[PDB]
Amino acid sequence: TLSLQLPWVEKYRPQVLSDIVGNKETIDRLQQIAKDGNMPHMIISGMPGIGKTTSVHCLAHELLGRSYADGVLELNASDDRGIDVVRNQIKHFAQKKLHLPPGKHKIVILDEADSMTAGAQQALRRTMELYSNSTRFAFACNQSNKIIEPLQSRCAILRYSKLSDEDVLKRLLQIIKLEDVKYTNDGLEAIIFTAEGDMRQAINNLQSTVAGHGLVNADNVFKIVDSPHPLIVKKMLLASNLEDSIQILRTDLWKKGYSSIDIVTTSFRVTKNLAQVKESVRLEMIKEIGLTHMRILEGVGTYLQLASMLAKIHKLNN
Amino acid sequence: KRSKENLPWVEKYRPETLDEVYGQNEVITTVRKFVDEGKLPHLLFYGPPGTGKTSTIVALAREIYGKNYSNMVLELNASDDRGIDVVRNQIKDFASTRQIFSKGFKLIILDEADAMTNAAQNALRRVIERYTKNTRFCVLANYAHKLTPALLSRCTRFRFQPLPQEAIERRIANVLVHEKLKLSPNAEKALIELSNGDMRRVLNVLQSCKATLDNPDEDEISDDVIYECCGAPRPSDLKAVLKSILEDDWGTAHYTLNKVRSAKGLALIDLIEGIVKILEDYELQNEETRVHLLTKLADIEYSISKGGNDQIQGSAVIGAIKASFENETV
Amino acid sequence: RKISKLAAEQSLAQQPWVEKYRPKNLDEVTAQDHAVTVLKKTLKSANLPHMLFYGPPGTGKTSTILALTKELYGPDLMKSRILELNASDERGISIVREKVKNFARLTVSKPSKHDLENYPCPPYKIIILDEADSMTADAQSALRRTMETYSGVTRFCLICNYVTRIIDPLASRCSKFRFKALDASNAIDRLRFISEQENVKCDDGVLERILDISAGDLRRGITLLQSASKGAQYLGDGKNITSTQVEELAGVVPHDILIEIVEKVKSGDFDEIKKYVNTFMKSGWSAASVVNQLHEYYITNDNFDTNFKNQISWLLFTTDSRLNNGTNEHIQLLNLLVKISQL
Amino acid sequence: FDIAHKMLDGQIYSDIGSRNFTLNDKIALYFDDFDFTPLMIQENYLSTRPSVLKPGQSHLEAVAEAANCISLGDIVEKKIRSSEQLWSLLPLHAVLSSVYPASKVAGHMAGRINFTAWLGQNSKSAKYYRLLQEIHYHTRLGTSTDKIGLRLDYLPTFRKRLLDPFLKQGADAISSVIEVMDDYYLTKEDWDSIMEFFVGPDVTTAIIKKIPATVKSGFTRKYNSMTHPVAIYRT
Amino acid sequence: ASMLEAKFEEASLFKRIIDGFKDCVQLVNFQCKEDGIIAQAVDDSRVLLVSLEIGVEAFQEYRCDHPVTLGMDLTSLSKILRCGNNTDTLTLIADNTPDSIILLFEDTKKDRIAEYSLKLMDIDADFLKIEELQYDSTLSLPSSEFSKIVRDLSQLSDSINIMITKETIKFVADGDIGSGSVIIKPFVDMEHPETSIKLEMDQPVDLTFGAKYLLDIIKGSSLSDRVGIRLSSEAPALFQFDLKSGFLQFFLAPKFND
Amino acid sequence: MSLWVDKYRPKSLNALSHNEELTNFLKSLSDQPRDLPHLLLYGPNGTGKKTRCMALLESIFGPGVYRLKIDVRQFVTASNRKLELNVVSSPYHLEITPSDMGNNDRIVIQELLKEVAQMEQVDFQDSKDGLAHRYKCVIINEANSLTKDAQAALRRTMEKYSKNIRLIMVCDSMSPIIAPIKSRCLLIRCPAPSDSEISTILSDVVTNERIQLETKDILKRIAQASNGNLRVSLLMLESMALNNELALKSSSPIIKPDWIIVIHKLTRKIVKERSVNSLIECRAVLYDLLAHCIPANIILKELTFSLLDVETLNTTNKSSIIEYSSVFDERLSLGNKAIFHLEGFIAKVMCCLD
DNA sequence: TTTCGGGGGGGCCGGGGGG
DNA sequence: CCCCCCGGCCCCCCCGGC
Ligand SMILES: Nc1ncnc2c1ncn2[C@@H]1O[C@H](COP(=O)(O)OP(=O)(O)OP(O)(O)=S)[C@@H](O)[C@H]1O
Ligand SMILES: Nc1ncnc2c1ncn2[C@@H]1O[C@H](COP(=O)(O)OP(=O)(O)OP(O)(O)=S)[C@@H](O)[C@H]1O
Ligand SMILES: Nc1ncnc2c1ncn2[C@@H]1O[C@H](COP(=O)(O)OP(=O)(O)OP(O)(O)=S)[C@@H](O)[C@H]1O
Ligand SMILES: Nc1nc2c(ncn2[C@@H]2O[C@H](COP(=O)(O)OP(=O)(O)O)[C@@H](O)[C@H]2O)c(=O)[nH]1
Ligand SMILES: [Mg+2]
Ligand SMILES: [Mg+2]
Ligand SMILES: [Mg+2]
Repeated sequence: TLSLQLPWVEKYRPQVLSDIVGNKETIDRLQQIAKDGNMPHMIISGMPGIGKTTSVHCLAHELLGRSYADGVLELNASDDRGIDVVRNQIKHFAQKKLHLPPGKHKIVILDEADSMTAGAQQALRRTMELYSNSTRFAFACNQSNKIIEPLQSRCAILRYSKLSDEDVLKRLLQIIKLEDVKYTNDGLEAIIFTAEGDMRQAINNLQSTVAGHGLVNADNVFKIVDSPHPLIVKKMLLASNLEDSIQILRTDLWKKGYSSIDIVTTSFRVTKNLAQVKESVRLEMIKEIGLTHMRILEGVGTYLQLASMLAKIHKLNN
Repeated sequence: KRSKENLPWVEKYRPETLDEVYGQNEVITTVRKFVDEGKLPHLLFYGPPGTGKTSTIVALAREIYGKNYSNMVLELNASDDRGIDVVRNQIKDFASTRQIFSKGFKLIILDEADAMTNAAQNALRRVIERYTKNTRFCVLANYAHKLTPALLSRCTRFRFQPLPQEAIERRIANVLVHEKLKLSPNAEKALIELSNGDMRRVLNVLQSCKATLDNPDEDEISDDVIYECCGAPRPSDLKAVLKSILEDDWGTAHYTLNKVRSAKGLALIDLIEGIVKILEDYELQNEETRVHLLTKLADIEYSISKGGNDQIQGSAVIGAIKASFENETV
Repeated sequence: RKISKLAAEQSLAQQPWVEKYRPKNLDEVTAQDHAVTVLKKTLKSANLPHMLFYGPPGTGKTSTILALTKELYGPDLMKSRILELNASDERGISIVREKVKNFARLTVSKPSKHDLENYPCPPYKIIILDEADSMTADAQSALRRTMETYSGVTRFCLICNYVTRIIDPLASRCSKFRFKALDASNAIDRLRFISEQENVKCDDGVLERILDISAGDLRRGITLLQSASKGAQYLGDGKNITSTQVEELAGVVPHDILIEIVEKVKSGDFDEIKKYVNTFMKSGWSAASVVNQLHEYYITNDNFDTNFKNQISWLLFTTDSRLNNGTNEHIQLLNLLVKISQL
Repeated sequence: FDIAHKMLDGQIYSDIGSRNFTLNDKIALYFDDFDFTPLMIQENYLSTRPSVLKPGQSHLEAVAEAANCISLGDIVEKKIRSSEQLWSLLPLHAVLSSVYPASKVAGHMAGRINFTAWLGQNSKSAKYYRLLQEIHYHTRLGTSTDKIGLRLDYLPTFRKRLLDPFLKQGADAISSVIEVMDDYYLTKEDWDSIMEFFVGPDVTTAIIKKIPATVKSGFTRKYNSMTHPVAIYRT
Repeated sequence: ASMLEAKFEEASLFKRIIDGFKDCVQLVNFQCKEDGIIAQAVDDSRVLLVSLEIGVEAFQEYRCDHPVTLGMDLTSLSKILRCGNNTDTLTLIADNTPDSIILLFEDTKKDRIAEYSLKLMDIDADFLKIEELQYDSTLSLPSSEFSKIVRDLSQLSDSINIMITKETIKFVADGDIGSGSVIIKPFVDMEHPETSIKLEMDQPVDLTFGAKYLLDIIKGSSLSDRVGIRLSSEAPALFQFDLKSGFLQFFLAPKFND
Repeated sequence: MSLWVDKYRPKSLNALSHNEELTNFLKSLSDQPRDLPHLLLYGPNGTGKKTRCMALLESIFGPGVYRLKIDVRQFVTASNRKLELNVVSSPYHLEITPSDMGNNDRIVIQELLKEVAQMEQVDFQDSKDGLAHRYKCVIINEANSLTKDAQAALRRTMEKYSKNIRLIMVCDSMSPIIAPIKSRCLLIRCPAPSDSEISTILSDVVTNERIQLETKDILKRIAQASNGNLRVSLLMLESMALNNELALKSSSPIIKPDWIIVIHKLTRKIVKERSVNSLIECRAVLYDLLAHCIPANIILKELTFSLLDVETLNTTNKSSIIEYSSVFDERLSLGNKAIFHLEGFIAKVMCCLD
């Protein structure tokens, strides 16, 4: 078959600010800005798949209307964004003459701005300062720390928070109603649990489950979406007896095809984020895990090394 | 390249259709259903070496486009340049343009994407998003930690498990039929055991075994042939060595280890692996015995990985096992 | 000035014995039949797979691959059908992507009529990556699809001492061949043949002692035999070479010195052990040889209980591992002797 | 400086303080300047009054544990910057080099926080090694040793045969010094560098200063008023 | 040096043919048969296909005992070709099951001989027969005019939109600094037939193409003074340049309408 | 003039004094040098390894080996940095110390040594047999300081071009030499001279230089202070003669190097005071020692063996000290910044003593 | 400080085209 | 025959975890 079905992430991508779930206060602020205009330079930061690009595009559309094509300059990591681009194309766009209503400005949308080089960011400073009367800049990024301090000083900070399970369930229910998808409460709970606050991941998993099995229930959802291995690693590290930890390692991780490097890196991360355990114990476990990680990187990526790491961790915990 | 009979068995038996991929029934069924109704999403294939990921994606492309699939797909791997410039120009142009031959959608196969740079992966995000109406991406990986979370967020994940024994048996039967070979049940069991779920190992060992037989037509591949060609210890040798270590005194254990190793020139690392596998099933009253065994044997394995004195390493193995098992009394 | 070039046979006649007696064909490889038979069968099967030779030093891996290429192609067609890269050449990721790929994609060189009539001439070329364990992980990863895509005209040979240094995908792609250690049981015939060819006279068991001292390395044994032959020829007495002369040439500690060390350890006094070791290090004995001899003496002694041997085995393993990292021999030896004396 | 001050603060390592400033926060603090954080920690981990000592543990024991961890971290760093470029080990290097040793001696800074002194010492060592190499290859044709052997064995005798004559015979020993210099292809810069190498009770700065200026002027004049041989002929 | 032997009276012809598409593709498989030489290649992006055909009449002498496939790299072939002069005859020579191809430049008047050898490459790109397609529009125009239009409009934008409607051909570009539009109409002159603009329309068409691909395509204007463009809504655009005994064809896929 | 250690260095095999068995073995090797394998001379520092190598070369080729010249070779890295290597060469042999360029020593092996290896011998260097020499000799000093990559590069170079060159590697210890290189070489142990041989050499030097000695015992004492290092013994004799107006008395003291005195003072301080402030002062002393080209391994060895000679320590303290020394010597081998490991060792010793 | 590899930005050099 | 435009090397500088 040479035909494609449009992904539901694109088909049901919000087109207005009112269709975005989560971060209610920021969405209301953006709605007020759209109503009144005078949009300032802004930096929107947050975790993947929470509606940052969607928010920026919706704000630009509501602000500009018919003028969107002329008054919006969009650049992302897939386009050329070197110092020359900033110095020529962005400057030309900023200096461009464009008659707009008495409360609107041209918009430059720099998506994934955290990937831009230091030189381009430095060149953007006086460009933003001088042409603010007619042009405004909207950065979208995952890590606001990558944006240099002078640019942060020039922009309004908007830190997006993770989506609660309630909002994900609400959006999934809207999509299900619009698509007439047969489902069960347990299946939706499994999808939400596996998504971990990633709306895009949740929608993709729902669409894949519907396509592959039809009915959205726990069995089909877990068949399509594998249980995250970090939870398995956490269970392995928290086991009371060495035999149980070895059992988990051999059955749920090693026999499923997970590589030793992945297992050791996930163990390091989980141990780092193990608040239930005393910090000094966590540091000793990290020392052992690092020894094992160095051994694996050298080339000895065997099940015996991971078993020895588990044995040392249990000896420390005892 | 005069004929397909000149190719190594690992490549001469490469599946050409989705019906020739074994041990991945769930993934094959799901992808076949996706393609049948035109609901193919962006795909990720994560799995260990030699499980059938490249074979599966190539078979899927051939099924979608037919024999002339190479000209209608953009395949990139670790042997080709995949920098940020490549993503910006070549991948973008392929994704944004129509097919030359047909009017169908376009497929981009990023094999071994775990070797891609972070900048290229980041550049791929909006490329995947913008052109999803007419283009689809497939990613293949052995190590998931090398893939950025943004890329993983946009793909549907399929895990290729280590090949089950039944699938290996069926493929071995097909290969035996094609090659006009004979294999004993014990030889098949040993081959499956040493495969560790990798089909390439099975095929290479079978080719070596065929090369070993004086008369490949009349002769049959026995476990002895497999052990000789692979130069691996027999289960009886491992059992004898372990029994001597556990029961006999130091002199007798040293003599037995040396004699067993010198009988066929076995490697110490293979003996250590076999003994570890045997001891895994042992029921130990004290967990400290298991702790000592694992730690000391892992240390010895790491030391062997860098060379060193072989006799001292063997004595270390003997002493480590004896000391660890001394903790089962009190 | 200038010197007339020497003939191949004349030049080889005055080479070191290790190079002089390098195998010229697959039939001259001594104790690697389990793999040599498989390689030989490819002369007729003509379906040679990708090969990963791995083994300890001086076991016959490079010799085996060179002999196989010679037998497959012949003296005239070898050069056009072989691309060899080793640790003395740059092998970065860019090199793998460009040069190796370009050679792998080339059409095979046209065989001559004589070559076709005299040699099997398989329809593919060979890329040898000797000392492949020195290549980085990324460069190795760059070879994965090159190996499979162009397997119809190219085959790869990777040779190494440490198989763990090869990434798992490459090891999976290649057919593995382990080269066994060469000892007195499986390598005596070749050494005896070399000694007879060079007319070396030695006492009974001298060759066995040489092979035992070599500890799996036939190159070392041949070099030791050449040294002993040179000594005997210089002496001019005509007497047979003895095991004592071989041991002295090999740097083996005399038994009396080992017994003195054992007695000092038994005494247990730190000052005496330190003084004796300080005097001992002046002789220049290799620490590895001393550790090996001590291990042999202690493990095979019936006057020590199981616990003592259990502890001493781990002590010797730790000392050997530390020495393998290039540590100060004096400090490590003194520490080992003190720790043994405290058992 | 702020990173060193915060990482060595004992409050963040307490039961209550660890839940607010978590281990992830400390790793991020290291990643703020990974290049300089381990150096600052190694520089300032011996200048604190700890408040995290375990019952029965002295300050010296915790210092020794921190030093051991710092050595392990140095090994890890050497691994990172090798031909394999194992940058994925950077987080582990954060724990071994900064977080663990700091947690072992966390407390109140007993004095002013000092910038790392390792870089200046490294530059000085590189300069002195370059000078030693120059001297060694100037005297290679005469001596039989490596540069290390030249520094450890030859230099004291060269001092005895180069500096002592000035202090003992006054200005009448200039000829002997010049003869020795010529025999080993040594120049005036080589003489000064050699005199600059000695440590302990053999320091020559005060001794060189105490020499009468007339003797030094005469030595320079005599050296400049004659031809000398050249060891390495550059072309 | 007997299996395949082809002769070009002037080496400039083969050099110009190679330069016509050397910037589009890198690896090309030339298939030589008794009826002449053909070649088909696809660029790395898989957006442009180049198809070259040269008949026997283009050669002073041509002999090919059996069909032979030769895989070549374009930059190496061009580097070898540029060595020869414009007054020297060229000869392509290949043996049975060759591993290389020989290029011989001859100058009888000066008795000058120049031999070059190029190693062949194994390319698993089977010749894909391009089934003939009916096109909505077929327009033939001078090569210079098309090249000028492409060079002018490519400066403004990276995409060029071609519209064919009743007795009118429009080339449009829209970019950051402005837009450009060129309108041409059919016109025939008997005094200067070489400058005529010929248009045959069945259905109107409107297709967008990448500017870089058009810039590469126009490099074949040297081979022929006129260019024929065939456009259909359901087929890729076909740009053809006619040689004395052959042709060079560029099949360019249009951009997705979205 | 030239120091007595250099002035009286033997220049031939027949001129060697100590280790007659080694001299006979070297003569046997030089009897038929056409098929001489690669040589690896290992032994304690300052025993005469370089002297014996030069004597062997003289026996093989002739006195011309001692006519040495120095040239400079330029190398470029992947980063475009320019490095200079000082090459000591003679008409028959070439000497190199690749470790001079640190991690770039591999370059020397890949370009310089390979270039020399691919060049055949064409100059008519008539030998004792009657024909001309066919190979050149390459000496690698401080071969044990080479990086593993450089040794790997040497691996196949020594085999492919053995017909063109022969390698002689001199080392104070074989522990850092990788197994393949050792397999590729003929190992030669060079024992240190005995006390009597050192005394005889010193007496010959004294007679040649006309030095007044109250009794021969003084020389014996010098030998005892040398610990088998002949170069150190000769230099100490010259220093003592200069200090005592070319007249040695039974009461003349033994002169130690400045760094030895500093290390002994550091050992005394460590034994006396065990505190964090004392550790800071020890760090300052270590920095001073390192800044003046005192290798870290030498510092560690000297400090360990000075601590082990303290009469106030018991057996447990000495055992702990030697164990810590072994551990931190391994750490130094695998480490980059030596000061970290030295400070860790000192802290562990201080904890063990207290 | 810095042992590969990737990315970016700036400087010349030189082929080709135009007048 | 000479001048100008513009593609391609060449070099040098800077991250490298989440
Ligand atoms: N708050 C949201 N409400 C509704 N849909 C959402 C929301 N967030 C994400 N989605 C859905 O997921 C798709 C992708 O959302 P995006 O705005 O691209 O997330 P993102 O944070 O910009 O992703 P990154 O940071 O570039 S990885 C949208 O088209 C929506 O279909
Ligand atoms: N499921 C399978 N069924 C049949 N043959 C298989 C299967 N998997 C692997 N093989 C065989 O092993 C060879 C390699 O299979 P691949 O598809 O390349 O495995 P892979 O997972 O892509 O390896 P990596 O991840 O690149 S190391 C095939 O040509 C087959 O001959
Ligand atoms: N199996 C063997 N049969 C005969 N001679 C051997 C054999 N192995 C080693 N030798 C001898 O030792 C010399 C070196 O053999 P090699 O083939 O170079 O061993 P190697 O395994 O390749 O060494 P490495 O791994 O590079 S240290 C040969 O020239 C032979 O003279
Ligand atoms: N008289 C005499 N002096 C020797 C002999 N061997 C070495 N020496 C002296 O000892 C010095 C040091 O020898 P050297 O080879 O440089 O030491 P090594 O290379 O570190 O082993 C030399 O300068 C000689 O003067 C010998 O056999 N006889
Ligand atoms: Mg986004
Ligand atoms: Mg694959
Ligand atoms: Mg080899």
